[PDB]
Amino acid sequence: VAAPSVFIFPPSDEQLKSGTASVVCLLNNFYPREAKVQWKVDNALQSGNSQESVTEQDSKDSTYSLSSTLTLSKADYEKHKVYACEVTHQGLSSPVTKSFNRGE
Amino acid sequence: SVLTQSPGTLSLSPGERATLSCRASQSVSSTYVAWYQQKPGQAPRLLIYDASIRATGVPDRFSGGGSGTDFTLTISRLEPEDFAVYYCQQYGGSPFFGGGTKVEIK
Amino acid sequence: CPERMAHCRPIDEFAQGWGPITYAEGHGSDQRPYCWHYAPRQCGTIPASQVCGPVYCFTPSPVVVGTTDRFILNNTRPPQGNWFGCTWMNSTGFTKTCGGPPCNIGGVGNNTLTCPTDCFRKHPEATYTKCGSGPWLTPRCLVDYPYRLWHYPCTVNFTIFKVRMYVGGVEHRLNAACNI
Amino acid sequence: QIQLVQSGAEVKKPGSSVKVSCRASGGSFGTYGITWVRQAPGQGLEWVGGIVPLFDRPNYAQKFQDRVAITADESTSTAYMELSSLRFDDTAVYYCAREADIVVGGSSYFDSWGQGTLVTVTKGPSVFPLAPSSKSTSGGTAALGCLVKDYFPEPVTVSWNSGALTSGVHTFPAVLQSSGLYSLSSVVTVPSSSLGTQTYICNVNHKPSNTKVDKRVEPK
Repeated sequence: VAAPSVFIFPPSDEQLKSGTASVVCLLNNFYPREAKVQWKVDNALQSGNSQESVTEQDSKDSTYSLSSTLTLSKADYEKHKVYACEVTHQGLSSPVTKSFNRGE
Repeated sequence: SVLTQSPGTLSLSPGERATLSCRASQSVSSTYVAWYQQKPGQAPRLLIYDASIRATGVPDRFSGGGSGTDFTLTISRLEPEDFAVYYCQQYGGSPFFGGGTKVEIK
Repeated sequence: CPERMAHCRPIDEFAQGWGPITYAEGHGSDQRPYCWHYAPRQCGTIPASQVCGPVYCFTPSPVVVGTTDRFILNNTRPPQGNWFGCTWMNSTGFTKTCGGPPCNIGGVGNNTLTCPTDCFRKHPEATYTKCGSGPWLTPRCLVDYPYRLWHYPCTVNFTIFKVRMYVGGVEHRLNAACNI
Repeated sequence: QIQLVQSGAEVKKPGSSVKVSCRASGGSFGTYGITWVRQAPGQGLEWVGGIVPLFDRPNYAQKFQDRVAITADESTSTAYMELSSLRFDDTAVYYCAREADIVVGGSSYFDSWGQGTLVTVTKGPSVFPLAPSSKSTSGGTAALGCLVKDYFPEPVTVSWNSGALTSGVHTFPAVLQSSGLYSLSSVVTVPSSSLGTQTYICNVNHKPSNTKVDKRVEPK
């Protein structure tokens, strides 16, 4: 029933030049305001920097949208090649792992 | 926190009295205080300097006073054109402004 | 001003402060104090015999200090007591001055300024209370007193003003004569 | 006693220096002091400093030392204040007033004031493209957007295609970062005929910085 849909946004080609690469996870069409997002780098569960934002309301149903930003400096970006965004949510429907499998 | 104004926000109606207070903290200040007035956007104006001497152009309604500490600015016969954010400062060797009361004439 | 104001020195004397500022006592007694380019000396026990006329001395607020002897001024800054310095006319038309150690500014130049007062521009750090000796508040100002024209007769054209000085925490209301 | 206070820098950038002028018309310049006092949008007045252009020694408040300079040009009867190392808190209006009496080492009360010059300190946003790069979504619906970051003043407006695609535009709330600069990520879902052909332009208007950016986003 209105399970979340996952989208992944890497950093801009100009962002790396400017530094402070931000990787964004987006969740769409979930009815309950309840969701846990794990930003797994390789096997590390980073928690230092992960900002979450949620839409107010849809005026027709409690279908919010989630945006989770993981920030990391350009120097830390290299020597590193998988990034990832695991979601556990009321409508679990088993976990879905749509991972950004390249560091490019 | 040297000079502060207790009443904070205030609200009255024409034909009333308001007595703002500026509480010098420790030093008597040698009787050096000045009072101002700021309309909603225009520039500030000087009403009283030394807490007992009146400038030119302001009526006698703005009667200021004080001795040693706790200087006061008494506004009698409030008019609609008296809304402002009044200020108190002490000059001399320790210059510093005070807090701004928020008279809400209406 | 016969041979007095003609070529004393510019009010914007060259050279500046190369760094830290020191205290010096050059014992400057060469000519009469015609202009502000001077270096007074510290005088202790003086013989109160040749002194004539008023002995006004500058706290800066001028005060008449009569000699405690007849036929004595240990100069010290007001924070430590006494007065900054002062001058007197004595004997046959000879004027003399005394004051705290002439405040010198560390720097280079042929005629580096032995700052007797103010001189902020040449040295951003030069406050009268710490670097002043005589009655000159600033290179173009004096503390006007009745004998000011009897001591510096080259300052007639100057205009008087009312000023409020703050030395330490003490407040001095005084009249000062400056030109424009 | 007419202070034709000239505008300085209405809009500036963090870390920059600002020079604010004040011209005195009439009277004898070189005998009365000029004082600079600032007030934030809504706050109390703060004494910035003052000068008397006869005793060349400006006075500065305790908290505005080693960061503010004040100068006076008598040949043109003008007083300038140079403030360096600007900060986002410096947004305020700076007035120019006359000291009633000469004071050395102190201050005084201000008789006649002058027009205030606004001083806005802001950092314009840096828009970036959030591409739909997946490398394997050979199909229809896909999500795009325009990431925004590094702008202190909050207000921001995000649109699309000069005004269009109102069905699918989500604009999330701003979230603070460690550095104190807001961030945003406005996304969109659009089945563009399963083809990238239209000009997907996001017009990011940030009026306080007086800049608008048009960024085109498409798969690489």
